[PDB]
Amino acid sequence: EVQLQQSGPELIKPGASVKMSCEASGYIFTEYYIHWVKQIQGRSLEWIGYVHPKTGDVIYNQNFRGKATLTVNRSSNTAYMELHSLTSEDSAVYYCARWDSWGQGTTLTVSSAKTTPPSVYPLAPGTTGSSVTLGCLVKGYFPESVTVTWNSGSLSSSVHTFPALLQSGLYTMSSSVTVPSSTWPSQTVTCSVAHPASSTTVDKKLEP
Amino acid sequence: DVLLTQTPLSLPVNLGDQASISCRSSQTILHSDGYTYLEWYLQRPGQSPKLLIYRVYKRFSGIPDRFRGSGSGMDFTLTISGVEAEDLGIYYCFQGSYVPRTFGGGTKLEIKRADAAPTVSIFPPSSEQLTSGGASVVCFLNNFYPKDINVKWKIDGSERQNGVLNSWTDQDSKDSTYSMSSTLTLTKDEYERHNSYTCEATHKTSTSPIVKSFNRNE
Ligand SMILES: CC(=O)N[C@@H]1[C@@H](O)[C@H](O[C@@H]2O[C@H](CO)[C@H](O)[C@H](O)[C@H]2O)[C@@H](CO[C@@H]2O[C@H](CO)[C@@H](O[C@@H]3O[C@H](CO)[C@H](O)[C@H](O)[C@H]3O)[C@H](O)[C@H]2O)O[C@H]1O
Repeated sequence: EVQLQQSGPELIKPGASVKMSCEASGYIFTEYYIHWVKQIQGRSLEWIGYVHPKTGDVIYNQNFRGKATLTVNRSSNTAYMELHSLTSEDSAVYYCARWDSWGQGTTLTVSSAKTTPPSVYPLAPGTTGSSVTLGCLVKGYFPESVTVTWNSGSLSSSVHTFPALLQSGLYTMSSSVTVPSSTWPSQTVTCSVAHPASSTTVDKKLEP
Repeated sequence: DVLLTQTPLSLPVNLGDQASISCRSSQTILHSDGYTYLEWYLQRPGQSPKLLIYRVYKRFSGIPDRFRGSGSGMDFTLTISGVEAEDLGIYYCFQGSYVPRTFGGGTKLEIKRADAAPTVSIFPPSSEQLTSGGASVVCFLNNFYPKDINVKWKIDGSERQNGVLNSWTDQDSKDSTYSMSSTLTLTKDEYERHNSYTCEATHKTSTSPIVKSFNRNE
């Protein structure tokens, strides 16, 4: 019923600004405060401020004076947050929220690195025993995220997806799958690495 | 500003047990209007925070009665009576009585299980990669508990510390273990100047490491 629907992920150069949106449906937009909240590392939350959409009046956290501007468009039931003069400290997930319901979040990456597809390397043994662990190493891409699908989804129980880390300004992650040895190499195992930001998919068949 | 401090940082529980977490504020959350705007939120992995309790104890619509909030002034508690799998995630307290609004730093509710040693796998750099002039050696440390673990890389017996990227999974939803990937990055030239590469996993399940190695001359 009540829904807050936010705009998509953003990759912005340091020094620029970005304006993200929060569309309200299922209630009277002008009756509820809209709050904005910054989350880093999927953990620490910091409140930015809130606006009354009936009037447009804003109250900010002093920590965001000059960094954030909150506005509304009453005719479209949308709240907006503009962040100015961006730095890498502004990379985070940003949520809009009313008192009882949050949007799904907008991920902001502030960087001058260009969108780059991953290199994908197979991890295969060149066993003994009844199981075998395989993997794919996904290196040198930007920005987040990638998805690694094993045997287009038929494997997922015994899959481990390791979160990406930065190296040389680009992301690297890995993914493992453990499968009965009676199924590999006698049957195909493939990792399919999708990087939607670069409109690239890479499929590797794992070979002994 | 008002500081909310949460304890513990992580809380492993058996399913069906009672869990209790603390939120303490630096100033009273009692508002001059006589109400106390102390709220609890749950954030599951990959989801937004969701409201559980507001006004210290009032359950938001649809929130099961095993969630009970209590406290007053500067001291608050959330008690979950019979933890279920859908309850796992990070719990935040939040106060709505002051500007700025502030949150606690989160308590991660997780599953306690029996200790388990890692299953360790080592991979030399793929032939494909070496053409790129880079060489990544990978070590998966899979399905262990608890989450704390060490990995030491050695090159011909000599400990190696830079060039290492260590990444942990979140708790597994099937068996409640953790896994971690460790990657040693070298140039192709560095990689080809040495003979053996070793991953040593040290975990509380043994006073000796689990050692996986390969010799590049094989
Ligand atoms: C423009 C707008 O959005 N106005 C209000 C919001 O300010 C309000 O948010 C709450 O505001 C307080 C400060 O007043 C604090 O900042 C809180 O963090 C924030 O949630 C929002 C929600 O109001 C709450 O509504 C509940 C109704 O479900 C109230 O609970 C009910 O209150 C009566 C006793 O008065 C009974 O005690 C009920 O059993 C209890 O459910 C709660 O007291 C309100 O804070 O509402 C917007 O209109």
